[PDB]
Amino acid sequence: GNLFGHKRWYEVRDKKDFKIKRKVKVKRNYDGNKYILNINENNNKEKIDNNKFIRKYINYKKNDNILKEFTRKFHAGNILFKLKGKEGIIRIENNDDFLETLRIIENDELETKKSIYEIFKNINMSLYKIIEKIIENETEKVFENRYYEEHLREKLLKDDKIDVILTNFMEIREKIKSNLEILGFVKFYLNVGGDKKKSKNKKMLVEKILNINVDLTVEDIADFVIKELEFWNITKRIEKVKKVNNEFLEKRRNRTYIKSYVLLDKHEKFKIERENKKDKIVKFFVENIKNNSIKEKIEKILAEFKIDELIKKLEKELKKGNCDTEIFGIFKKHYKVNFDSKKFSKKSDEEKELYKIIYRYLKGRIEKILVNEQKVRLKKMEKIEIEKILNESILSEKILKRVKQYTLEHIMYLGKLRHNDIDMTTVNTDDFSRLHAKEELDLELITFFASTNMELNKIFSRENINNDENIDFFGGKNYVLDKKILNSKIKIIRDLDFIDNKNNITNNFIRKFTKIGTNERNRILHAISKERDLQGTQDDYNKVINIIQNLKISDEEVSKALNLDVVFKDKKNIITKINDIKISEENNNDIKYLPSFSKVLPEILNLYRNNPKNEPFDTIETEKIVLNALIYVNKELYKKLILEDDLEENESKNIFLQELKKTLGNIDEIDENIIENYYKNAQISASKGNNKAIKKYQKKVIECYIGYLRKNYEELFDFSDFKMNIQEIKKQIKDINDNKTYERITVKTSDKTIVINDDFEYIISIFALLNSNAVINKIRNRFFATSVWLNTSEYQNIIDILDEIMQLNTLRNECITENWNLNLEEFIQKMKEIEKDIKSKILCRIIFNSDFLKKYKKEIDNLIEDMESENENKFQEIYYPKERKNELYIYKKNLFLNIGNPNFDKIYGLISNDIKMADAKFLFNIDGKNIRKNKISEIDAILKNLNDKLNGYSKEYKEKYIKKLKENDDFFAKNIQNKNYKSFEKDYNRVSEYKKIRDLVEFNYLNKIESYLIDINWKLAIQMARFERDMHYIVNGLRELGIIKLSGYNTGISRAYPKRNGSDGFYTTTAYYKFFDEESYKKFEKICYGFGIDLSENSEINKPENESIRNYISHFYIVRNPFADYSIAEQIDRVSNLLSYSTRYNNSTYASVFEVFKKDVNLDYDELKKKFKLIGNNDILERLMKPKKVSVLELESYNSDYIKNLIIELLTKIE
RNA sequence: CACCCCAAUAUCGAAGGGGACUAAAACGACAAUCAAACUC
Repeated sequence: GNLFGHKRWYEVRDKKDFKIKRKVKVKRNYDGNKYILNINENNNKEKIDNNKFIRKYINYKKNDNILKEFTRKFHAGNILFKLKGKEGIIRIENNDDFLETLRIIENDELETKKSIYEIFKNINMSLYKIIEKIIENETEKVFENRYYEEHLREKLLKDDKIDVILTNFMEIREKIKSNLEILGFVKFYLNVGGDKKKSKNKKMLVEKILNINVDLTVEDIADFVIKELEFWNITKRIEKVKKVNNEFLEKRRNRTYIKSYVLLDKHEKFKIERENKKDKIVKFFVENIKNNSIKEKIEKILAEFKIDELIKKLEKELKKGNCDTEIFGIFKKHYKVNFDSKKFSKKSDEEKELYKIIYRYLKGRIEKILVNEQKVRLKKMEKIEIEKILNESILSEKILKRVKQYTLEHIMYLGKLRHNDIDMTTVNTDDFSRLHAKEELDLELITFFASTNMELNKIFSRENINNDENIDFFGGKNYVLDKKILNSKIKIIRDLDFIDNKNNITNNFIRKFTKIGTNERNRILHAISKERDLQGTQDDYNKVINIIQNLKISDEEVSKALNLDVVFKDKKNIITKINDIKISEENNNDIKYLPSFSKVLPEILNLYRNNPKNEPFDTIETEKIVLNALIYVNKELYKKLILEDDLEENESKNIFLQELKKTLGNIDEIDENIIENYYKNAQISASKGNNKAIKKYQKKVIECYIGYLRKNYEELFDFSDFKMNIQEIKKQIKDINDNKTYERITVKTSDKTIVINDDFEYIISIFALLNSNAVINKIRNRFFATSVWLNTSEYQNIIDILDEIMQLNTLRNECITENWNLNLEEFIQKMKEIEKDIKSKILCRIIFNSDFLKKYKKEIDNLIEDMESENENKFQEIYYPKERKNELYIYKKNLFLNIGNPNFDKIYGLISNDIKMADAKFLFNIDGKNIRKNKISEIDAILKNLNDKLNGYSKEYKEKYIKKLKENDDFFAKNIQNKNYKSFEKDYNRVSEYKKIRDLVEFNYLNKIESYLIDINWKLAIQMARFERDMHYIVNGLRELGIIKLSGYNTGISRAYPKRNGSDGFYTTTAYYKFFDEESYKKFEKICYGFGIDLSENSEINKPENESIRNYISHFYIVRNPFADYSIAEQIDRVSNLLSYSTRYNNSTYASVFEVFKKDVNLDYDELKKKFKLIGNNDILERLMKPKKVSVLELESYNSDYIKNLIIELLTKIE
């Protein structure tokens, strides 16, 4: 359980009626110099006396609440059935059941039910008694355990009258099962039931009772009993506190508790302690590790421990069959006999700690087995043996590594304090948390700097023939343009004044951009700290060019009517109503907390289809052309409804936000800024390990917005009249070019006010302008997440900026591809573009590139071209008209977009052949055309209900009910349709077969693959950045204790460690810190090597160019050059080792990566917890990933095998 | 194979507990298996 958690165990009397006892969650809060205890409820935040509190905790922990509690909530005849009477007697057994006792229907005859009524009571009464006796047992044996609920369960199951109850239930079931429709209606009814307050737990056990299609096992009933028993907090564990003999030792006991539980923590211990004792042990340890004196120092003490008897000593109890805390005794007892005593011995403090470290480590292994034994008894862990959890050889290796971690953490903790400059006297928990927040932002920012350097490398390359090596623009100067520049870049680069006319490099780029970028890169890295600092470099004129650049990208609204208002010309009327909404640009600050429109989109989609009235969608065109216009309007309506300012005094209507704040808050108390507090509370929950915290809050906001859409904008989805077209195509064309009739309906399009206030906002916005939307997204949301966590408004501007640069990026991509192009006469367009070698026509064609178009045509042609006589209609109307062939090219946007993309040719392989095979039934079959319109959804609708019906039921139950549904066709028929299951299964694979092909032919796989490359490389990027940060901690820590000597700072060197590039004085030249003499560095490098960090070239980090893991990842060569030289797996291995200096990071890498694929494979998390190298051997290894399931059911996904293998290829491919 | 931390502690019913303070998770532009009795 928990104190200072969600369990409410602490008890405070209710204010309205003093007698009533109300239960509260209580917490620790730092008051300034010390922790204090506050109650932690929205209603109450009162301080708690430490002394009152500790006693209550101890009192709470031993209280025999349970018997009074079980009776207080329950009595026979209210325990389940609520079959009760007694003529004014509240609870009793056996007596006094009052036995044999808008439309009203009374009928004759149903004699039998009276027979079953009694059956109810024989049921409920037996149950109450069964429990009472067990609670009545004694100690109890049952509730004195840590896994008490399970013991209760085994006792409940075993050798009890419960089995008769199953028989009674079955008997009740049998009469209902066949004989009377009424019997079922009634049999269910005598359950409370529906109204007051009831526990989902009960409803499901009812739902199993009222169902004869599913079997009922005695297990289902027992499980209900404990769950009901917990549900009402009747059942708790009885744990006796340490025994004490008089008040003076009781006083001492309660004081160390208050220390252990309320008073101290990592920081608090550090502050009080302890005349320099800790530093000495760590100093003691570092030397011993360097010496190699250590292993035998541990290896000997381990034997003092005498493990083998302990393994024997432990084994004996486990067979005793409790599977509990008694294990710690056998351990506690064993230590007492083998070890002192007190006489042995007066020993060095450093020596003593190895005993504590060893002791408490092995006490951690005693938890390993105990956790396992519970984890083997239920389902499968499974069946691991002590024998090789204690493994004196394995233990020796593990124990050593825990000693280096201890020694390491302390060094780093001091360094972290040092490098930041937090005062060692006031360190507290509150400061450390807000330091985490930025530390997280800092890792992201640096990675951001490192992608923009990757982008800059492509645009810019060294003048000399000699070096093809990376250019570190920041932290660095006679650059010359790269040979392979996109020419998309020059326009941005030219605009920025980075490039002089003729493409020669600008003066400004050297001071304005590079100088600022580096100083800014170093404020992040060096915890600077200061004025920031440029009085300084950068000016509004310099800045204004940036603002003007952002403004230029946006297409005007008038242009962005290629979503055909033909659609809306019905129906003109809603559009004026929306523009007519008045909003204020204040930004409110509520808006930040609401979901992205991307979240709400699907429901908006969902409703329009869900709405009954709308007609079937013709081909498509139309649906693509109807939804898209609708989505964009909804996207801009989502925003206007949020920014709407308060309505004028005579409107009945509620502004959307006001309805939302009213829904989330209780009635009559609607005076609050509750939106923010829900997000902030939901963000904290997520922090403490509730991953649904933020989705659950989101979907509320959505539900409420979807409501608001239905109530005020119903017509926008109400489309009684529509046509499949061409008539629409005609409509757009007939409409198009009636230039004299220029005017088209348009959405408001807002207005733009970009402003820059610092040099920092301007390097970032520039950087934003330089790399992909996927990347700017990651650091945007990190700007967001920090601002909320720290409750600052520093970053709000750059967010708005970064938002704008993005909405402009993805709208420009709306206009140009569909409208400016595609020309559709590609050989012609290439000569139309080559002739070319705000506005939409028109110039945005800059993005259009001749080489790319040629490539696009060529790759499509490869797909189209027939081999031999064998030719094809297939791919018709997908890539070509219709008619025919080369005359026109269809715009498969997914293919056209990107093709950046050094990767693309490499990435495309393993898609490219597979594209050719797929038949187009898209097209191809009326069945194929049919599958989309009626049926992709038909299944989704069917799976949905099944999921909803199922949820919260056990896997064991779901499994049979599911088998029963497969097995009995008549049972299956109700839900959903096309009974039986066999028929459904075939429609499922049918859609499963539509979606497989569809994904290849629009090349959805490029998107998935291109995403995998950036995420994986991005997290791996974070991680080298963490390592770099750590070295600063290691140096600072090593220095703060007097174990290393530094005479200087080489400011303007980012890195904390030096190269052997030298030749001499490299140590005081290479690194940010300055070392006194080789000895200093020679000692440093050695202490480091002790922890698994190899600082002597060439050691992974220092291999000359792109040979170090560091350089390969940090220069982003998994997105730009995949598969060259090294397997992605090879490299995932090689970082997972570079970080092996700190157990904290164990399988940090592996986990990090495979969650990039969580969505499209079925990760075995158990097997991701074990040790492994993917890269070497371990062919068997994935394994790590299993094919995806859904329908729960667990039906194989439309692309389960293909995607999972696609990934496998991706990682391993090494050519 | 998570990791760190909490005593009078080498060891003492810590057989307890803390952890935005630490990784992982989460978040992420465009984009899915998980009081009682009376009132209904």
